[PDB]
Amino acid sequence: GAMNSSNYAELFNNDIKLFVDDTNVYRVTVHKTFEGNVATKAINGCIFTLNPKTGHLFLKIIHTSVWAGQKRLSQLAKWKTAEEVSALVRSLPKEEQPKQIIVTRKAMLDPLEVHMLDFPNIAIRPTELRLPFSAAMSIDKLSDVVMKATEPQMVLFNIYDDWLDRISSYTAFSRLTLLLRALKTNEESAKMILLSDPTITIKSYHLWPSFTDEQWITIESQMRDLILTEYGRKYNV
Amino acid sequence: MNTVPFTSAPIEVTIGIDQYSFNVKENQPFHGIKDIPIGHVHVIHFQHADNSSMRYGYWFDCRMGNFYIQYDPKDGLYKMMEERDGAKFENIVHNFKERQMMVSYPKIDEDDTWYNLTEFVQMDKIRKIVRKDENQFSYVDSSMTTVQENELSDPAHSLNYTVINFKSREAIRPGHEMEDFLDKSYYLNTVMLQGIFKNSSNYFGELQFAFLNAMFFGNYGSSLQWHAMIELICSSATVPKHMLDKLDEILYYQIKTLPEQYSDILLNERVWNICLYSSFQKNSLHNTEKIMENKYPELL
Ligand SMILES: COc1ccccc1C(N)=O
Ligand SMILES: COc1ccccc1C(N)=O
Repeated sequence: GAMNSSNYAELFNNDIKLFVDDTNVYRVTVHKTFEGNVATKAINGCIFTLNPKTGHLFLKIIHTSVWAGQKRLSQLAKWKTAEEVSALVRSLPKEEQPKQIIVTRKAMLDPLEVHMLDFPNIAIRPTELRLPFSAAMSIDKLSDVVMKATEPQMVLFNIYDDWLDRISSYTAFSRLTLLLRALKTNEESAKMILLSDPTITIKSYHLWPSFTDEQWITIESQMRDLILTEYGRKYNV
Repeated sequence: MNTVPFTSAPIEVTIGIDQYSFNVKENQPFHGIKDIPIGHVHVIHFQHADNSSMRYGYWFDCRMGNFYIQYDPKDGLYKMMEERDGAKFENIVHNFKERQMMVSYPKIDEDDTWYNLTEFVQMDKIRKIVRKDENQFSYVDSSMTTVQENELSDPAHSLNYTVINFKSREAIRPGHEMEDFLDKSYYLNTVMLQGIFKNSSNYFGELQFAFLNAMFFGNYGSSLQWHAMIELICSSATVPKHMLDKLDEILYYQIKTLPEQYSDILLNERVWNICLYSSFQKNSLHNTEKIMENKYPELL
């Protein structure tokens, strides 16, 4: 059933599972036409499919050509997402296929369940957690590969860099969701935090800066301040 | 006109015959029902005065044999039986009519209600849903489970309705997932009508039988079957025009006949609001939408 604060450690057990977030699959820029009407222009999108235990991120880039000539794009995007996740599962060896897929939005349940009828043993689950995966496009290297794609493409990342060498997957996921929550609440501030000190760099094969354990504690504290702050500037407290 | 005689009425019981019903007191001199119209299936049904639990009854067609009711004090119910000796039966019935010991099937001449509720229902198809092949009539009660209910526990006592599952490999063609889920015409027309039911008359027959078992016995499994058959048609963009017109008439008479006070349990709010107001056929059921809106505006 649904995933929530009570069964949170289940994410880091040894049953293969994936989160699927579809919030960046269909993206549009709304603009005025010469006649003074409004139109949309689609831009490249991505499916965010993440193993929370290992950090493996299957980033399926959604090129705008997939929308050409199609109607009801908002509804098509959920079935396109489900088709691509299904194709991903089918491409994995049996022993790498997930036992559970957790969708971040309840509207993905039926599209994914229907595309996975062939996999009766894979549980499709919602969640009550408000996960900040929409902010994935605030990670510069992920945004860059999506916007440069000229065709459909799958790119594989580890969203934890090398963190699992030093911390558990529970702690790595907590760090990831704090970073992403901050980027979602105030992208400018969050990004200022992560890069202010020019001596801390991002390795070519990484997404985030190479912080020492001590510097991550500083960083993490500065993100909780930001999130609390913005919650002030928002609600006035 | 045919007759279903009763050996006796040893226990107080409300007896239904199709959409009619009457009370019989314990050991009252009741010996059955006469003037039953030939040409239709019928249902004779029972609710004991001491235990409203278990409504039960028998589907039958008098063209198929001579049937009577006899109370069984061991199993505690009124049982339908067949009399093979035609002259014995005629002689029994004639004696009971001469002594005026039978109620008359009370059909008003203007009234087509029973025809309109059973137009496509045939005994041969009832007997495939209700498997008990040594009898020409079929027993149904409030508690019997459907085959689909048994998949989600006695198989001999099940209602074998056609399995309707919208998220099933039968319903959804590989590669047409979105198309087939959002527009069920493939499942309705190819899988169910051409493949399983063969024609729409057989589809409507099962739909009508499911409704009648829901209404007369409060059979929950039959209610699901009825709502599912309706929803499969309303959720199909492509339906023969004659089928939509006939469905409108079928449902109209079902909604007309439904007890006003059972609407809360016998009508599924989601299915009806979807069918009448969101589905492909939202504008194709004029008679049904008008009676629903005037009789059950709360549900909507
Ligand atoms: C801009 O994307 C949309 C537009 C309208 C409705 C939904 C969506 C979406 N991505 O789900
Ligand atoms: C006929 O539909 C059913 C059959 C058995 C159990 C459940 C259902 C249903 N409506 O979900």
